[PDB]
Amino acid sequence: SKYGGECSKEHNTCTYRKDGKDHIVKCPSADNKKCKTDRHHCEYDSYDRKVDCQTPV
Ligand SMILES: [Cl-]
Ligand SMILES: [Cl-]
Ligand SMILES: [Cl-]
Repeated sequence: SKYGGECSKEHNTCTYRKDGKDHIVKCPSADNKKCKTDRHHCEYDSYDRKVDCQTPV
């Protein structure tokens, strides 16, 4: 369902692993989902069709 990776603060992207490959998707521009901290964990949720670059911990 959920595919994990790390985000780029400079580019506001999430690079996630799926099917043995890395995929780079823009993070949201929303304040509490964008990449605020370089290399923060991020997730692509394939069920909900959404990205978050401020995943909880
Ligand atoms: Cl790859
Ligand atoms: Cl915007
Ligand atoms: Cl806020």
